[PDB]
Amino acid sequence: EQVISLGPQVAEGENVFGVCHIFASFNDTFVHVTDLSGKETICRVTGGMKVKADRDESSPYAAMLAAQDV
RNA sequence: GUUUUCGGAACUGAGGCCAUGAUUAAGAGGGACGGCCGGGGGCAUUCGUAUUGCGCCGCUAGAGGUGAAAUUCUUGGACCGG
Ligand SMILES: [Mg+2]
Repeated sequence: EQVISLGPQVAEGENVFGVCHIFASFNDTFVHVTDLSGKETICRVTGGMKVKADRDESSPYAAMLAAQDV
């Protein structure tokens, strides 16, 4: 703060809410995050976009690295 | 001449009497009816998410699959979310 124009006009006490569609199946992990509606997504990261081993895509190691980028 | 009811055999109508004549109701069966009961059967009827595909929309570089990988789908926006 300021950003500036990105993000809505907010106060100190209150906060803006989003939704994280965490599709953590086997063989991969998705930490998709969107607006409160669900359709205007903000940041989409998956486990495979970080690990290059093609087998750890659902491993816990890939899982939190993707989430922190979100 | 025979009369032969005569001997017996023939059919038919009105009677009495017979305690007048039907064992039982199977921890057999069949039925009947009463209140139910049951993912029993058939015909229609309605609902549910899911899957697949589609049309938009935002979004981005991988997605899928495997013990690992690959065939495969991917800037024609794949996968994801509405
Ligand atoms: Mg693949």
